[PDB]
Amino acid sequence: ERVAELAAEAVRATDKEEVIEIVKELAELAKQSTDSELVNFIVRALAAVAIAAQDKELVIYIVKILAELAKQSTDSELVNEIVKALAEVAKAATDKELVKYIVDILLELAKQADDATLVAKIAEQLAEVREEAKDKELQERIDRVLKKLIEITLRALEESLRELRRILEELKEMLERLEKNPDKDVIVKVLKVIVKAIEASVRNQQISAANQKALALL
Amino acid sequence: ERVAELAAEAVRATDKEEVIEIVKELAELAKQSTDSELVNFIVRALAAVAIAAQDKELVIYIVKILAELAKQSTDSELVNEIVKALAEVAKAATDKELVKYIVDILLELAKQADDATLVAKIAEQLAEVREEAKDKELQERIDRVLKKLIEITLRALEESLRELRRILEELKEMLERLEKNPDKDVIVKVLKVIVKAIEASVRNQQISAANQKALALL
Amino acid sequence: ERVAELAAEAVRATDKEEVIEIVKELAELAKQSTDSELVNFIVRALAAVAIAAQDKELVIYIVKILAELAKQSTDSELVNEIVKALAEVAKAATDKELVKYIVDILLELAKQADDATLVAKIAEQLAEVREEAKDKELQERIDRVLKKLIEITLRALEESLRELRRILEELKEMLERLEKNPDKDVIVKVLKVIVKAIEASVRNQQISAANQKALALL
Repeated sequence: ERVAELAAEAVRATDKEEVIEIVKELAELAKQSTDSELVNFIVRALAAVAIAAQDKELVIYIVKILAELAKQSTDSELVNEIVKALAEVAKAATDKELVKYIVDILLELAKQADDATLVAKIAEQLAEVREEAKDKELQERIDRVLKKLIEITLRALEESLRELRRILEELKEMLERLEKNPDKDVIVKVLKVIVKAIEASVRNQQISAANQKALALL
Repeated sequence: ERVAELAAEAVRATDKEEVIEIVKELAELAKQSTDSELVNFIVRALAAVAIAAQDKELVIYIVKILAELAKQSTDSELVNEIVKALAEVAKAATDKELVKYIVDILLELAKQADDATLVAKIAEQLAEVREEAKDKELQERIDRVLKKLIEITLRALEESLRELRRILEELKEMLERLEKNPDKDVIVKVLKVIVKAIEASVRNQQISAANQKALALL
Repeated sequence: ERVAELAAEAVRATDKEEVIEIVKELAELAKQSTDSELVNFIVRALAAVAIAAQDKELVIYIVKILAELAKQSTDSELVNEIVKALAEVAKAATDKELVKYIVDILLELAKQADDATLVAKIAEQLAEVREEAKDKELQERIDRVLKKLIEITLRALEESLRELRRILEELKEMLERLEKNPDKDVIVKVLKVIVKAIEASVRNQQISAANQKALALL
């Protein structure tokens, strides 16, 4: 495909202006494209271009593009692979300020993400960066961001409990209606609220587990 | 009101004997008073008296009074505001031994508190003290108390699980009764136990989340 | 009994060859024995023999035997007491390499154990060893194993959530069957799945709590 040929042109890497032209329309092709498999191949190729080559302006522009794809995307599987791409670029970086900018980008991605499971995966990639990072001050900056991500999952767990106590209260009031009249219609109504309580409880335990994972990564 | 006029007399702070007379009947007015809003204004005013002025005997007596109000109180919202008052007095303290006594008081408040959510809020105020405390040995004493509070929430989470497994067993035995006879009365009985299981599960997840918060504060 | 007389022969401890003969058939008596109370007395006596006496070959053989009993045993209460026996031998050890071998054995016991609650108890005994161990490098090895045990409970919590989301989906599809026909038979079928969802939720909260305990032990 044209995307496959455009990836072959990036292998040459003759000039920075050439690469900038490629990564431009590679981002435009990734935008407004439904196939996530295609976007994932574009994401891995763009990350390889940023991992290789030189110039921070090229790497920053690739990082900005990858972040933009994650902001627009509603697929957590694609945003995760983008986060993994940003983590791999930071691991193979010779400038502390470059990884500082990438980590702060991943921090902003987690603030926007509604899924607490995604904040846990961002915290895992940030923990993997810190393991191989060496050099303190940089690692201490990672731990500061990791503690910010744990604060995100904590607030998300608080909202999930409040939603769980509210549905629980509706369940106690719907059970209050059942005591007065033991009709069939009141039973299936309590059954619906019980299912809604189970679903809200499962969601709360998923966000609870994502918080515990972020705690272990610290 | 007389409480408002008594707070104005404390603004003068001419003599320690004057202040002791004020904080005495301010504590007596707070005791046997139903309005928590009034007690909260008394608590904030007493904390401002302890934050200002001098002499540890005055501050210790104010701390003892605030602790006594929290022991008697059954309102977690009021006990929390009292804990926040004890934390603010400790943050603006020039004697390490004074904050050591205040922290050990907050530790004793958490041991008495039945609510694991309150132990988490006490751990948050203790964590806020340690952040601005500086000077090691003091911070290491805070972390020792913080680990004691985590042990409190762990034991509370164990009791909640045992209560959850017991209700679960009643649910499995009540479901065992339903298989024999699928009557209406046996259905609404299982429905009652399911609601009791949901309620016990929600309580267990609240105490679980309070434990995770105490873990993050460490 | 012969086991009680064999324990009396170990009190003498005249020769290493004598003790090796005793601990041999003490292990053979413990194997293929249904009474756990008897095995527990054999386990405590063998641990006292390893805690006392000398020679690592004797202690290693006793440790191997205790580990073998835990691998075969399906009783978590017995495996726990065996883990406590391995922890007590390591606490009263004058060779760092001996406790390193015992800790790595306890690590292998936790990998085999299906119960996440048992991995939490192994982590508690490993935490107790580190508290009294002194000498860094050894403690850092304990923390590395403790972080491995937390990874075990995390993966166990992930499997429990996936099992919980699957049963939840069956619950949502069984509730989908109830909307079409509000028969009695479809109600008791949803009631069965609700009970299975409650049971799976309780199991997930037990493994969740075991993970939080391992986090606090770190």
